[PDB]
Amino acid sequence: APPAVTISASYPGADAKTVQDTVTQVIEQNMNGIDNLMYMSSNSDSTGTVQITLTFESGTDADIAQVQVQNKLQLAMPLLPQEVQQQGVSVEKSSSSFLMVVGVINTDGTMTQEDISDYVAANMKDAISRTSGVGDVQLFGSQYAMRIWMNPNELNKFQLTPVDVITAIKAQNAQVAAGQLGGTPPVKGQQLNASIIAQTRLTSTEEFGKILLKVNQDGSRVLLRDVAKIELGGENYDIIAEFNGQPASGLGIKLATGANALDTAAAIRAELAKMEPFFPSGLKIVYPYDTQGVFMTMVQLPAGATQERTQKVLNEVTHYYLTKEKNNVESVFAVNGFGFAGRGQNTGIAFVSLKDWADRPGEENKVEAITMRATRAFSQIKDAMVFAFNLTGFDFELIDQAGLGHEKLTQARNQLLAEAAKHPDMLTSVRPNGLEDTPQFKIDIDQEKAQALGVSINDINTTLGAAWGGSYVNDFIDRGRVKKVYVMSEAKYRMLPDDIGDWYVRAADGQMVPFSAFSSSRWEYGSPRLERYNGLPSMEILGQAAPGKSTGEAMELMEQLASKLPTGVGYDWTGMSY
Amino acid sequence: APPAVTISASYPGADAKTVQDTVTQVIEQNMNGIDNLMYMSSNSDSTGTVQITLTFESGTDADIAQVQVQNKLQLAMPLLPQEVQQQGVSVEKSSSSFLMVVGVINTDGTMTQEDISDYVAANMKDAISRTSGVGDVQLFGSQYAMRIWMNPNELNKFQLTPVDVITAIKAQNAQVAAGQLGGTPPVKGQQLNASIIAQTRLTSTEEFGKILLKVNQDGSRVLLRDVAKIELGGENYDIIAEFNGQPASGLGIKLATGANALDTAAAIRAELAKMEPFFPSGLKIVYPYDTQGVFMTMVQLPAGATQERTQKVLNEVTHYYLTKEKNNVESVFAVNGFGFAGRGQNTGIAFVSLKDWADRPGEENKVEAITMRATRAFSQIKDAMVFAFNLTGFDFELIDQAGLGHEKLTQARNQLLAEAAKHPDMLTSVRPNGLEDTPQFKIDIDQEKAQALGVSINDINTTLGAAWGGSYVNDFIDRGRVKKVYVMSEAKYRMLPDDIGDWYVRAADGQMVPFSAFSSSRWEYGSPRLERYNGLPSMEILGQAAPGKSTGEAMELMEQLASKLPTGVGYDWTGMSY
Amino acid sequence: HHHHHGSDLGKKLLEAARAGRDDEVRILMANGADVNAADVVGWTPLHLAAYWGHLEIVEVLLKNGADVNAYDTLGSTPLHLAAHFGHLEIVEVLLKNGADVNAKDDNGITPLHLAANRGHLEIVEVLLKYGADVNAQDKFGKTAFDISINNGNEDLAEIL
Amino acid sequence: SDLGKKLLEAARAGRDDEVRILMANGADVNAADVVGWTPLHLAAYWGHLEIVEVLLKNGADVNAYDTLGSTPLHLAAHFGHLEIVEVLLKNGADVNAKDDNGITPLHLAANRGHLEIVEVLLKYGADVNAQDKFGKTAFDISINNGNEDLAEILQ
Repeated sequence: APPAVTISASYPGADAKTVQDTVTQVIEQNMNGIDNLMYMSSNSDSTGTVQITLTFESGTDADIAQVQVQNKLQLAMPLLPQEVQQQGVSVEKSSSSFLMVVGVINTDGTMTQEDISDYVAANMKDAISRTSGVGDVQLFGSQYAMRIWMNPNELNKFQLTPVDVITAIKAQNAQVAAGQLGGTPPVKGQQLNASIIAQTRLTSTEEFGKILLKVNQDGSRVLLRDVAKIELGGENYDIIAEFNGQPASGLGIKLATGANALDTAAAIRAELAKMEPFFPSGLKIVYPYDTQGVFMTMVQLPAGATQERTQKVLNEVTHYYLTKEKNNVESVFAVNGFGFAGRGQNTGIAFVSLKDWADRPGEENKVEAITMRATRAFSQIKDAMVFAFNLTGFDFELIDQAGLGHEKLTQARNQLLAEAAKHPDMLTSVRPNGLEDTPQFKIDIDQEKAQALGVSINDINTTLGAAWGGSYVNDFIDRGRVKKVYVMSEAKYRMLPDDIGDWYVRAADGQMVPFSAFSSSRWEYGSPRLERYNGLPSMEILGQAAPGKSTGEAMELMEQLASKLPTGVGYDWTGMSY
Repeated sequence: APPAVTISASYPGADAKTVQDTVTQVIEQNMNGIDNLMYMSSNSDSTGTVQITLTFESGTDADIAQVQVQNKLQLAMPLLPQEVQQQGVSVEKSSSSFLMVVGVINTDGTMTQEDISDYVAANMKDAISRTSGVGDVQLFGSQYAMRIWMNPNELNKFQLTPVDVITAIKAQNAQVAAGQLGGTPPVKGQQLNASIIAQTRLTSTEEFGKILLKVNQDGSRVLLRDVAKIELGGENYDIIAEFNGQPASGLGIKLATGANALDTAAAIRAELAKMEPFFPSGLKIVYPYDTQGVFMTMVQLPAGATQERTQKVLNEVTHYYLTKEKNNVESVFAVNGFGFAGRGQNTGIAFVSLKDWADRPGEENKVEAITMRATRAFSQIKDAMVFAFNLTGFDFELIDQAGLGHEKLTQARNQLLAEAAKHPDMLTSVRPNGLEDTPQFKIDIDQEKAQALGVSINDINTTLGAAWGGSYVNDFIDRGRVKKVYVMSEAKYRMLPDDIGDWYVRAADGQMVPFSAFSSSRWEYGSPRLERYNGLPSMEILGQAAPGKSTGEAMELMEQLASKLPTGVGYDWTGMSY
Repeated sequence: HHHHHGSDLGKKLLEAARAGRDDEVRILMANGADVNAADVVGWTPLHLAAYWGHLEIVEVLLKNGADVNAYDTLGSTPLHLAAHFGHLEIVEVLLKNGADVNAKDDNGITPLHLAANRGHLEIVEVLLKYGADVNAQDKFGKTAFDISINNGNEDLAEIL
Repeated sequence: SDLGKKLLEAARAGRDDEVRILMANGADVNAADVVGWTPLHLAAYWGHLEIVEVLLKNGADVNAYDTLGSTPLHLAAHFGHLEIVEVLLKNGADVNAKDDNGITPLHLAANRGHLEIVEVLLKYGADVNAQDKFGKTAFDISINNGNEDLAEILQ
């Protein structure tokens, strides 16, 4: 298989196009000077995430390819926004599938799903990350962060905005280098040498709560807890997991390309033994996926599907193995927010572990038959793709060759799909691999009205961005470990459009101005995930041949209806079609 | 062929010494601890360009050499100016000769030289740059940018300055991460989830003209188009190309160190075939240079010669091939502003392709004879070094080893050049390789007058630098591609020294202050290209041995002459003499 | 005019009015699908067809008594969407079926403002023909003439 | 004093048997290091109770203060060493001693939520209306810290 290198970057609170037009394109335009590069693909999603996948020719040294891609991106780093840099970018050589999954549950029930995830990240992830041949570690959850949940009604009562919150957190959660007394060069006769310690980073919600935002004209003081709720919480709330229907976290372990499969695994098991003695009470390590014996179940919902609906499909899948195949299934580790492909609020995956091979006798109880029956039972779940598989059509890319745009490329894609549907004698299941457009909330800042009232645009864009998307301010120390501080609106005040007017920004003359005074909004349709192939906007289309015909004829046909597509629409083969 | 690694940065509007002392020296001081390093040379010219070349021993793994250099460059990246990092520092490992040249013309005359340049850079250059075996791609032109051409009269009319224009473009041509409605963590039971779309990057000249600069107190609006002409235009206007006299553009492609010439040239033709079907009407690909068949004609004028003077020398060169050698010459691809020794207004290059070997019978129609007559015809061109070659000497470096300064290294070079002229029996045509010092405008900012008037230094340096040199602000989207936004004065108001006094800066009290009120100027000389060898200031000197005497005798005489130079001046042998 | 979230056949109609499947839209109407079914943002099948430019679906829904002046969660009518995206024939069929030519959304934005901002000059004449209040102002006080001034569209200023 | 330095490092490290021989050998009970800390200071800082007791019996100045005005009662109240706070107060420590910042041991115990120590301090006559250089009493510290258990002790 051709070695592949993936680049990962994230932009908190950014939509798909913002991410593509600020990160993806800039990285792609600097991927030159790379040897033996076959093709390049990328995704920019409304989660605020980019994954650029560069596939290299066979026989290429994956170490050299990663080094060359790592160095090129290092040069493109100053071209990316500060927010993307603060998140840290990753360049990883690895396969697409997992080598093993390390589950962590809590029998006592003293730790919830959120706490279990924070413990595994704060005490297990990094050491497993440095182990022999582990290329990619995926946390099924999120490490804790100092979450500031702002309330807009209290901020308006004290004439404050999220800009003041972010400014005060950076000032009062600082690690100050203050020098020394009697330091070098010293006056002669000096007998005292001592380090000066000014402000240290905060360590508790109590400390963050008494961050002084401002003092009023009558002497009373406004603390950060007077305008927000200070709690520990995850950096993101995208991914949550469950082991046999009970709260769980874990680590997805991918093998680094070229590493030995088993000896790696034993090394993970070795490091895990070093951790177990210092677990809190109730914490326990389970091994739900060890690469017969195991299989996976993919769950994909259409774009615009929430975690609630995805969780419903996962429960139905988990309930099937735990009830109608309990004689065969030992355990089920289910994750929502993470699918085989990547991340998504509409995706999920379930790692199914079987009982010992000897205890399941006959053809009817082995992984082949169990996956066939499971797929048959999940096939009638409405508005969801649910497949079960262990461990042959075509892979087609529709390319925007002349700067047409996303909307025009969508129409051309639908035109190719409609014509391919009229040939059931040839191609079946012709489908796009990406996502469809979803309603999005377009808001326009009136510059004239903003300037007439004396309201800065950056104050407006920070108030909107930090409240409704979240803002990574700086770092703090949680039990001796560096973690992030996040500023965001409490759930209450960022759920429905009328809440936009609840947010106030301070003008140059001290007047509090609501968002309704200088904004206007409308519903429209945009994309939740934007695909690119070889630097150009693209749309992946999957399909296969009809009963009893070779893909060559299949492929040849697809080429032909692509020729009748509008001017400026190209195409290219990728994957196993290349 | 010794393997070489080249670092290339850019600093718009910067002079040679500004580039040398903020970018070049910083990068050089960290270029130690690199294995198998023979020597290192660098050029810092008033183009706002630095080109550091690192040469290694034969047999050095060019891949590894690049990593080491790149890895040492990271030590200097945070120290470089922001304006330099934003251009994208590049490190590449390639031969210095061109493998081929891909020409692009428009047979229908539908597209201007600028239009053809932008299409090649936006739709063709990147895919060629990512092709395996391609070490470096030189664009004969420049990709379009959103050019804001400021008018200082209209700017002063509304109490505005280029700083205000820059601030408005960052505020109104912004890509905002605005968050979501119903984003995680949501209030339980939330059904609506939509991305929030706020400001998006502008995509047209009409949108940039709409940018509101200010609202007058009476209520009228002053837009960007009211103080500036807005157009699509190149990032720089320093490289123009012609194919047989008609407007054209192209890419100069150098082979990566160690790659196969035939296979890489074939892969480039395969990639060009992927983009031809989607060309605009009239566009066509031509191949004026392929590596007997071909030869080049280098044109180099004195320093200070404008693009006008260089075009006339190129016109005489193209006229010679099109008139007197038309039975043997098929095409001439002339490039103004780019040359053999690099890039500059006073340099040029002509790529000449002969007709087939069969239709040039006789030895006087062969490559050496044609180049032989060409140079002889170009013998008597005034103020121009014009020779032609198909593709004895020594390579001498004069080093300032005691920090004597550039002006004293010039005299030490003249004293050595004069003594080399008195020995024609041994040394023939000993001459420098660089450029001579040219007049330059030295402006002095009176700090006391600036502080007395309330005019900040950053407002002054930004106004002068952006109007007279151009400033890269942020990015915009042109037909689905990320491109730069440049801010500069309209040519009309940055041509004569009296135009300095027409530029105003707003003080803290709000009063407009003309540039004449706090500055003074005088004429002086300064280098338009500063050379450095192994970290220290240098001046390259080249010559060849006399008829019959070997190089070691000429080198021995040069060593003796060089030892009579003033104290602090040293020497070393490079290139062909190492 | 503000319709409520639907069920199943109403969802299939909303999914088909968006994709432009004329045959199934007629099938579902004959089986009693709610012609005024709404999604989470308040868009009816008429909203979706006027957005993506499916003129036949626009006529089939109006045949079955679709609300020509349906409001989404922000006050935008199907005429707002059709005039904003340069769909000429739809703006005709909507106005011919009794669409409010002077309907203002939550911001005071009328179909005249949307057609004026995108430079859809054929649509600005159809709207004016049906009695569009040319001096209508949004929340910021802008008229369609102010839009042309700011945009630099002098063809439009001629028309207005 | 050479013995005084060995006593300071022994009191800092909690070596009670080395401290006893140094006391019997005539070491300076009140030897101070560069910052002005006596052996009673460090034993109170590092919570070595019997070193605090042995020192006081051999005539240790219970109210010695460093270059910034901090007494051993300050350090003991700051670091939750409840038993050491009691023996210091019993041996005549100033309950209302202020450092150069006007800060009292009651402030230090209130700041860190050492409630058991706060009660012992007020039992020995700690001025609860004591203000530091910024005018903040122990009551203001409880309101700012959000410590309601302490805020009702002080009332």
